Amino acid sequence: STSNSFSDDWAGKMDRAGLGFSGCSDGCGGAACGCFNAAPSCIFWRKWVEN
Amino acid sequence: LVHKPGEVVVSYGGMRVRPKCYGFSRMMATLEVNPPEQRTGQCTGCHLECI
Amino acid sequence: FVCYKAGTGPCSESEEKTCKTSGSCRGDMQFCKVAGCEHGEEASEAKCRCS
Amino acid sequence: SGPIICAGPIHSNKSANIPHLLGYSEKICQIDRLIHVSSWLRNHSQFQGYVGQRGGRSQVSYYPAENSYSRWSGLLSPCDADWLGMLVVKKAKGSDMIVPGPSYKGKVFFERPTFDGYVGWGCSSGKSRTESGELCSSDSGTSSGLLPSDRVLWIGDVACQPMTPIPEETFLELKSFSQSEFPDICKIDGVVFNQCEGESLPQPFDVAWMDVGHSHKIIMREHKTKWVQESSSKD
Ligand SMILES: *[C@@H]1O[C@H](CO)[C@@H](O[C@@H]2O[C@H](CO)[C@@H](O)[C@H](O)[C@H]2NC(C)=O)[C@H](O)[C@H]1NC(C)=O
Ligand SMILES: *[C@@H]1O[C@H](CO)[C@@H](O)[C@H](O)[C@H]1NC(C)=O
Repeated sequence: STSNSFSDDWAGKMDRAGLGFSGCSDGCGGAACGCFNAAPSCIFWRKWVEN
Repeated sequence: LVHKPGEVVVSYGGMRVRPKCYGFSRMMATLEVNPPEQRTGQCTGCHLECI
Repeated sequence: FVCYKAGTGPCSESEEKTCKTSGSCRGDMQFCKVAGCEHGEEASEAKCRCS
Repeated sequence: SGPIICAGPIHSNKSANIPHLLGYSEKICQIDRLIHVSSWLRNHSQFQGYVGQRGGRSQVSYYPAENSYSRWSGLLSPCDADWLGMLVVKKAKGSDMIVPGPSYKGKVFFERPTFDGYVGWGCSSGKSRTESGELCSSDSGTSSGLLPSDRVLWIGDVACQPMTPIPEETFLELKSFSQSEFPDICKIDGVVFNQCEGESLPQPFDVAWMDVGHSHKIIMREHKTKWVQESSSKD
């Protein structure tokens, strides 16, 4: 059930950011994908709205 | 090999830049203050006539 | 706004007048926002804390 | 996590000499023993004594109290980057403001990355900051000359890395885009940034930033990062 996708690095802890949804997705593996193992990589993403 | 994710590269506006240090901290700054103070309250010179 | 020195108690009139009138004082965010504040941790033997 | 190479020395005597080192291994070893902070205190702060006995760089406290980069021992602090010759540390100028919020009572040294570089702030021998940190009050616990690792605070979570020079056009475009995306900010620590026809009272503002080795910093709100190892020999 872990949905808190904030490893003390995202910009969600701001006063001008606003509202959003902590989502995540999967990635690929290999030298071209960014890692050194043929396994899916954890890739987090955060979206919000501005004015 | 030391335990670290390695070097980090950030892209901004389609351009990839390799910074020296990456971190999030606070900093003293200023804000924009508009003191209009009734710029144009009410002032007009006109007249009325009958036809 | 009430001022008081830690360990000693209420300060005299000179320091509180300079804190309220000049603007080079040191207080919380409210005092820094309504009147201004200087927190450059300069050389000073003591400072009357206002809150 | 914890240690990287070894623990901290005992430092039985009062003040021990600091031999010069060239290899990366011994420099990392002396960084893990909190010797670089002692060297900085013996260069400009004239502080006699060592700090962080048997504590290492892992027990260093932080202001946000939730530092994810602390679990990654491979990341280098800005002080370590200055010790490695990457950047240049600036002296403690009285015209610079320090962001309040942490309790400096009982602390001996603390660093704060400013907008135009990196500055440090410490006290002399037998003194320590107060609850506000404006002056260095006397402390009985600082008379022994050995201070634990919890008395060292690092304002903000920031890590450094080797960089690559970039042309001036890209930097100018980035600065223009940054100053266009933030029309409310006018001045940062007495540095002209935008045109507002008037200065306002200081107010804290949380925003990320990055350095490219130039004079002023570049703040950015929306940014996408990517961690690559590349299996470099320097690591
Ligand atoms: C702190 O002071 C030491 C002592 O002088 C500095 O070490 C010198 O560094 C220069 C630069 O390479 C050498 O040429 C000298 O031989 C060193 N002196 C020694 C080792 O006694 C050091 O650079 C200063 N700064 C820091 C950040 O440590
Ligand atoms: C370091 O220890 C040596 C050991 O004899 C001695 O000179 C002294 O205790 C210390 N040196 C200092 C304080 O300069």
